[PDB]
Amino acid sequence: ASIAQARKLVEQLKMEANIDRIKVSKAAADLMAYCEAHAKEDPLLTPVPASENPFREK
Amino acid sequence: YALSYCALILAIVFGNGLVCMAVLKERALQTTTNYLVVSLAVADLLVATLVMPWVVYLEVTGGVWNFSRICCDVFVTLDVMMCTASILNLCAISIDRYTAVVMPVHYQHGTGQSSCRRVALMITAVWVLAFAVSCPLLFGFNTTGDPTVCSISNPDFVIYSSVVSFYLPFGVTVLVYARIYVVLKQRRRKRIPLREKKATQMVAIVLGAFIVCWLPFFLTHVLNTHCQTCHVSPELYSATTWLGYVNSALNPVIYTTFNIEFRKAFLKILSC
Amino acid sequence: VQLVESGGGLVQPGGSRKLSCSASGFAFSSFGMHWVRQAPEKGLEWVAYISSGSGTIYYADTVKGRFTISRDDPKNTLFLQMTSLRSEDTAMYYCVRSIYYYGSSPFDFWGQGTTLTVSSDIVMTQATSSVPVTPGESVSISCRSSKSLLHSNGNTYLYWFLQRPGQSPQLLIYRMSNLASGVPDRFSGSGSGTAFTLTISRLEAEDVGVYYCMQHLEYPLTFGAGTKLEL
Amino acid sequence: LDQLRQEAEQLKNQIRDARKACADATLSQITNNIDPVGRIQMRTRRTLRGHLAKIYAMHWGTDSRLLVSASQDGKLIIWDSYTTNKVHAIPLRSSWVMTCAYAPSGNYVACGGLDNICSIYNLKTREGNVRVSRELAGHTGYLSCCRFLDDNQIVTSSGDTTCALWDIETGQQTTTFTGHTGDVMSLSLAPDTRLFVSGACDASAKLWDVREGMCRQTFTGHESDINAICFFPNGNAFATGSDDATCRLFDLRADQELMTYSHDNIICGITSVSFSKSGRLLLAGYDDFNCNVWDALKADRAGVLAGHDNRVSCLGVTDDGMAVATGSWDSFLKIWN
Amino acid sequence: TLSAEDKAAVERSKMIDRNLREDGEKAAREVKLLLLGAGESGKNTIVKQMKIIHTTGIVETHFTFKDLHFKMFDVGAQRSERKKWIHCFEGVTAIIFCVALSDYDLVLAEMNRMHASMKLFDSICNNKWFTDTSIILFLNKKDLFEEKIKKSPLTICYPEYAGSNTYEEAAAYIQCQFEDLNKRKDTKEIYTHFTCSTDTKNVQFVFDAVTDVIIKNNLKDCGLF
Ligand SMILES: CCCN1CCO[C@@H]2c3cc(O)ccc3OC[C@H]21
Repeated sequence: ASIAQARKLVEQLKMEANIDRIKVSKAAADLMAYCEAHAKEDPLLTPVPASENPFREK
Repeated sequence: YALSYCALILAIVFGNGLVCMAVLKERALQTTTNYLVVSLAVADLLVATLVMPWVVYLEVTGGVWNFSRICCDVFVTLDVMMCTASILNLCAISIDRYTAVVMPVHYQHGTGQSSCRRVALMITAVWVLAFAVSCPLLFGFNTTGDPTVCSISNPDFVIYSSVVSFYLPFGVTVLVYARIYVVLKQRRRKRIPLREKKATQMVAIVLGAFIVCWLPFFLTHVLNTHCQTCHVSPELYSATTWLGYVNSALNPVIYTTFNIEFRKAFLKILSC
Repeated sequence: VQLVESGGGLVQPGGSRKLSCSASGFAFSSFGMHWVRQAPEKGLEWVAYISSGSGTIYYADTVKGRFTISRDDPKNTLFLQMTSLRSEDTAMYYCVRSIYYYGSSPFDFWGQGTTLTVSSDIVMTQATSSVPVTPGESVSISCRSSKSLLHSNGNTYLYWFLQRPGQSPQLLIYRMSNLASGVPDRFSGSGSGTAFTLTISRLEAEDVGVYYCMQHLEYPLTFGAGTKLEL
Repeated sequence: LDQLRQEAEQLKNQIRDARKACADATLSQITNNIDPVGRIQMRTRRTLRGHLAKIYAMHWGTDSRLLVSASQDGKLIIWDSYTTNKVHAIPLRSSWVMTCAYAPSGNYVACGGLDNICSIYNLKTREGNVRVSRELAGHTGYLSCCRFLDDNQIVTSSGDTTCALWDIETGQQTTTFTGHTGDVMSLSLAPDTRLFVSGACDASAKLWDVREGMCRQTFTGHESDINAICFFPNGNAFATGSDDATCRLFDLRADQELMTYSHDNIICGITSVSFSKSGRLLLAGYDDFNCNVWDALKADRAGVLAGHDNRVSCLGVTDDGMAVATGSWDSFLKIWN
Repeated sequence: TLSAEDKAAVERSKMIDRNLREDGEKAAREVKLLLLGAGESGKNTIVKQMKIIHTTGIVETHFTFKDLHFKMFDVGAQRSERKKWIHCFEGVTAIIFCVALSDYDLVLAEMNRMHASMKLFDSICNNKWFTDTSIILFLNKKDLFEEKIKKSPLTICYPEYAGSNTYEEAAAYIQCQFEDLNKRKDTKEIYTHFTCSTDTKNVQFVFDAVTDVIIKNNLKDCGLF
């Protein structure tokens, strides 16, 4: 089990290592752009008036 | 002085309101078992609100009553009904404990139709019995002499009212607690710590408090009304009435302060 | 799922009859039941309804008091006690299922029905009575109501039924364009407030029959005059 | 053995170095130049009652109106959030349910627990009664989470440290996801459904490709077991919840942590984690009987959803983002808006 | 304001609520107790005895005695990180623990089976989720303990033991050692019983323990005890 486990682990590590990566700054910028792009149509972030809220007094 | 009655009123209202908010707020305290204690607290609050202030007024004026006889009848009826309701509530609590001990499977968790129905029936019976016992006083059956004095002195009413209000429930509670004690000790003996001794101490404390608080007043009442030759004096009657009244003040401590959940509720409420 | 009505035959006006229907193949207890009358060469008519658990009951103005309707869940049987019968009671009676919950499709299944022979409300109208048409060509049928069926909740309570020759009515669309289970996508519905239309993209021989529009906004339920397609 | 172990250690070091070399900046520094969100106030609108035991799982419907909740009393209730009416009540053959799922089309629901079996119920039978359509067996541990990929196949998580892809029609698992050293606790499906992430007790999160059935990436950094996981709405990032009272955000493309959400006064663990429709706000449940709203881009607390008398076990945002429902062990489910 | 279909849906919801209330009322009167131990510790024997007198996963057993319903749960086959699902039994009325009295001189692949049993008992008893839950301890193999003790001294398992080699003394020492593991003695109590091929008394003992536990819980609810 030790030999097979060590093997499978080393192939998994080699597969994981050969993965393209981008800079953290670019990912953060993309996340911020996505957040601001859809911020207008987020009811939780921007509550809608009672005329549009489906959860109200019965 | 009359200010002692005001202090007693303040203590009664404070304790009973504390119990009421403790039951209302904490989720775990909403159970059929605690509804009897809630009813007792409500009875004590009504005693403080609708009975005690007129007692204070009577003490201030030295027993001189100036209001119409209708007010005297209303006050007497309210006081009798409230005290009977309190005593019957104590009896109902004792009966609930007896049912829990004898029939624990159905009493478990104090929830369900079986428990709710019987608790509601007990509360309704207590209130109806108190109201019925107090009704005759409203019908003018409280014969009196000088209209300037407001008191209960009818021989035909005193014996029966005292019997129904105290002696029947008093004996019922005494026998119920004795049977519970015997059953618990028998269960130990069949099975053979500090917890069961605590339970026994609680039972003894409840019984002794009930006795000392209520029995002397009713004994004095009966002797004054029907004794053939007695040296009873108004001071002893007043002392006995005060001793009976302080029962409402001291009941919340006995019935809630020694319970872990109620103690936690009180500490959290007061910690603010 | 099968519904078999029982009883009927010739009955005198001064007599009485008890119609019984047997339900099987489905949870009869959880389904509401309706009785529908279709006198010869006349349209459909609602009689009564029982909610699940027999908690609610309704009767038509023309049958209130005369008819006593009961239910028996354990035996999956439905009964209609007709204490007094008159000449207008001569009609075929259908038993219809009904289940009411969000997304449900009531009046989905109709029984075979039994024939009995005897020796304000929202008005539903259909201007067109007969619409001759050859197979393949599109067909449009319109229904109108005297009161708006658009409830404040946001959906219209309109139903469409088709009755083929010698067959019981079959649900097509419910509230008010959704396609009923098993029906082809050939059927589409549309409308707004009080004007509604049922359209068939391409007609086939199986579409021959009579179309009825029914409103489910307020009791008693009402049915349209009926539009017949023929070739 | 020694050679391969040293090669594995060298590969781990190389991966760490490559990951470090790409950390030129941080999310906090970039987001310092944007206005923060204000105090978020949410008022409970509906209090769904009917459950008599602890609530363990819930899932919002695609229509954003119907939702299904799971409780250990052996009942699954489909609630009409708009009117509070109960739509269906499914009596489970096992009362130890730990998870529930709702099909995107709404024709089926799934649940599982200590029975090690995932049962699928058909809600649109011609008979009108809800009946079990298929029972998925083969797992050697309690089911942790399950999510419908479609009406035909479902992906489930089990305590046996493996995840499997199941075909409902065939009834046998088609793919097995192995590699986790600890019990898998939660699952999350990406918007495209091409790949999913799972969290396990090994304090690591793994990325799995559904079609290839192989691990793509592995994430670490938590000091304790991970209990909750949820994809970011964009799909390029996900958040995780662990018992160390900390939420961590990871990016698939950067393959490293972005920001951490934690407070000194929070000592209890985290049960559930969810993202807002736009991803601006992060909602996570805690064992301290309340849910805290976190600012995703600034790690600043936005609000607290208090009102539960017991542990908050699960929560979820509606598909349209209108409202968020929270489950708790007090047998009550609340909807906030 | 509600439409006819809305009213019908409300009525259906009320019927569902009534059904749920009935189911809860039925369930609230059933005793739920958990079973713990090892396969050779006697869980199978106890379960078979109880079932007779009256595949991966957890086994649920139903039996009734003196008009009282019992639901026993077996989690032995569920080998996993128990802390992730042990909290599901927080409401369990009582916990049944089975330990083989004759495994004092055996070894396991702790090395000693008895030491592992005591470790498991200590872990379960002191668990944060079972602070107020009573435990019933069963000694299943006293008949073979009679043969073993007369030949194999108990000192192999407990070096600190210095008493007589008689069976009674060894059994008393084992019971005391198992009972002393309770750090919450004030809040919970352990009931110890010895099981054998004889099967009549086990059900009666379990019923008595359940009744006593329920009585103590009710006294707690009322304020006494
Ligand atoms: C401690 C109670 C004091 N008050 C004052 C005088 O009488 C009242 C009284 C008279 C009765 O015949 C019966 C009951 C009763 O209950 C309340 C009593």
